[PDB]
Amino acid sequence: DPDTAVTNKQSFSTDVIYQVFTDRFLDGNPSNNPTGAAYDATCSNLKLYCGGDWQGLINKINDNYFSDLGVTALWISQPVENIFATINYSGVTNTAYHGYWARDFKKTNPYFGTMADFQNLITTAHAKGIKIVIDFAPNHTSPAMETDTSFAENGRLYDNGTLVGGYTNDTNGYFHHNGGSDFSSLENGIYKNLYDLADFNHNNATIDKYFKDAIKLWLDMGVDGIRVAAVKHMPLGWQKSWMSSIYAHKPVFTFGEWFLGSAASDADNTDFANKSGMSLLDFRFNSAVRNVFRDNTSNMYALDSMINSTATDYNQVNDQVTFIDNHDMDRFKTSAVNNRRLEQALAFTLTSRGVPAIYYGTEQYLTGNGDPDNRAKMPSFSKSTTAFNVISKLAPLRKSNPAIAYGSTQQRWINNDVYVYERKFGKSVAVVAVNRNLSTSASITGLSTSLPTGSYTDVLGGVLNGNNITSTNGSINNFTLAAGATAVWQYTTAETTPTIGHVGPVMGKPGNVVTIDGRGFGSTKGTVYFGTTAVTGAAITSWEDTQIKVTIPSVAAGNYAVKVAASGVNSNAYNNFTILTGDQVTVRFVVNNASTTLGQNLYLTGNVAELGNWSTGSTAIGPAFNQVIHQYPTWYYDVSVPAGKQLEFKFFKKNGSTITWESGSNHTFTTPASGTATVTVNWQ
Ligand SMILES: OC[C@H]1O[C@H](O[C@H]2[C@H](O)[C@@H](O)[C@H](O)O[C@@H]2CO)[C@H](O)[C@@H](O)[C@@H]1O
Ligand SMILES: OC[C@H]1O[C@H](O[C@H]2[C@H](O)[C@@H](O)[C@H](O)O[C@@H]2CO)[C@H](O)[C@@H](O)[C@@H]1O
Ligand SMILES: OC[C@H]1O[C@H](O)[C@H](O)[C@@H](O)[C@@H]1O
Ligand SMILES: [Ca+2]
Ligand SMILES: [Ca+2]
Repeated sequence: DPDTAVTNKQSFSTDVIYQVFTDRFLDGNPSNNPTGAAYDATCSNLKLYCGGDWQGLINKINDNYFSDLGVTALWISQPVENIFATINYSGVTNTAYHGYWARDFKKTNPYFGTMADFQNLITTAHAKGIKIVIDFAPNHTSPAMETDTSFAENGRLYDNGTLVGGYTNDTNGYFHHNGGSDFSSLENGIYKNLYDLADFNHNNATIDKYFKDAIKLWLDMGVDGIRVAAVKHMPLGWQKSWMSSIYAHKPVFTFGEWFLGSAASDADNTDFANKSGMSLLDFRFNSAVRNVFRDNTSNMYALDSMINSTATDYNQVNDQVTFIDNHDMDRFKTSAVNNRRLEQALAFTLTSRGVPAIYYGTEQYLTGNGDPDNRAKMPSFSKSTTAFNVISKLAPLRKSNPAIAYGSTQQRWINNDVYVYERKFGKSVAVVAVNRNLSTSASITGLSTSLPTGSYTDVLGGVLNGNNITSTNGSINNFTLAAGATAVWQYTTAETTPTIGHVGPVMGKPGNVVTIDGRGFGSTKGTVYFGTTAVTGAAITSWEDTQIKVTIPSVAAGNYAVKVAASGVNSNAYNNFTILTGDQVTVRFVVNNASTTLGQNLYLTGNVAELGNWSTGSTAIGPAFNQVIHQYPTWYYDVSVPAGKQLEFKFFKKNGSTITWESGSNHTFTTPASGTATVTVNWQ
């Protein structure tokens, strides 16, 4: 299958995601609707169910609404069973319509549908070439009050009907009872409750085993991707460990929600993206896009700078999910924002790097500020709006032009209001010009591109006032970019040299199968390179021009570059591919008496790649925590680490340059065969 098929659960670069709140889209089945205070047919009280379901989704798939719009994947509300109780917040009745207050991850929300409906949705979606991505929130159950079991459902958790435990009288410690996060530190938001949501204690082996089993079920149902909710609030170590379990079973594209409030780089965010095993929603791309297109608080340079900085910060920037709005923020469209601005923003998003996601209703210009107004019912299924048109013209390009899907980005011309960027990959090119000025046009002279000699036509057909151009060996002739104009020009050709577009996942242990997508691989099974190790033969489970599935070899745990040698020609190296020691388990390391100096931090390192292999640099573990679960001078940290292996490890203090290690011999511990563990040591 090509990189381009719906069969490609490992890569969404060629896809366009449509984010839909199941409840607010379409009620294909009224029989499954809630009753009483929980239901509102007019869908005027946005905190109540409105009946949207999977059958509604199925219906629109079948009448090609999505196929005509161009979207190739659907991201839906968390499918699991939620609390049935209603919650009264300062007089207002709230329901679990959003799907985020789960009570049983082994079952479906019956208001959405049944196992059969779900299986029917996956099949119908696949028959039309639409991948299905599910929201999943392993961070918590639902709102709960420790001192009041009657509020909501006391955050109870059921394992397929069977009660596992509630927040009150939690003798086994399935949850954290450290109060609620004040968001003052990273440690704080991880070990304390997100709002009033009962917080899971993933160090509890039952909870760790519940989530592995739970996700395994949905992957088996055929899901093609996962949106992990609130990744900033669970320990990276547990999630990494969970990610490898998924990748070892049935690898699917996985991205997570790490909320950022600006285009600015965040060290914790970058680390996560680069070390967890999953990618992230790009809140940095979102701020710059909104700042420039919607709010007018920044200009074209800001946009360009965000393109350059994120590409520098993330190991795989192409794995980041972009968007112009979502259910946790004001709809892009507002009274002061014009339609052309919304349309230009989509055009930018759809031709830029990453995996584009469109919040439902954008094409209908849906308005709505805040929660839940930004979660209004899908008002129309019109295929006439320009917004709708722009998406149907551009979306397919991610499929047809590999430069959009896998290419690099380069500025070709710019100023306060104008931005002309270029996407390239092999001989294929795509050039985009955006003039955000709604009242005045710009004379563009001296524009150079990679477009071979020839005259080009706007791929938008001029719907966004685009013009056609002429290149003379990349030299574009002077032209005027009309007001509020945006034109897309492109050039595509067959690649003749093996060239890697994407590898996914980019983490795994020996035995796992990874997918390498690109061009020019040829149809004659060659050799795949993991660093210096050449993988040939039956290990390469498939080999075609745009996709190779290959088994990760038994080489030392570490960082590698993937190269594909096709017919004697070696391709480009796809860097930072992480090979693990083997299966993971999550171990909490605790150290007593590690007192420090103003600005000194505690780290950890040991004899396995997962512990940094005695490194004190960016591969060491830390800085350790010292506030919630354990207080200074006791530090602790959850680390994904190989299973049933004997590790040697030592802690070290580091402020600036000076590294001070623990004296004595290394500490030792033999990690468990499965699940989780805790090992406490005293600073030597
Ligand atoms: O009950 C608190 C809030 O829970 C949800 O918020 C989600 C948010 O929308 C999602 O993107 C993030 O991943 O997790 C939080 C918590 O589950 C509801 O969507 C909100 O309306 C609630 O207020
Ligand atoms: O760097 C490889 C070795 O790291 C540790 O050795 C430390 C030692 O623990 C500490 O007392 C001394 O001051 O520095 C050395 C070197 O950094 C491990 O203990 C060894 O097993 C490793 O080979
Ligand atoms: O809307 C609720 C939000 O609360 C916090 O900002 C969390 O970081 C985020 O995960 C969640 O979306
Ligand atoms: Ca319904
Ligand atoms: Ca948490």
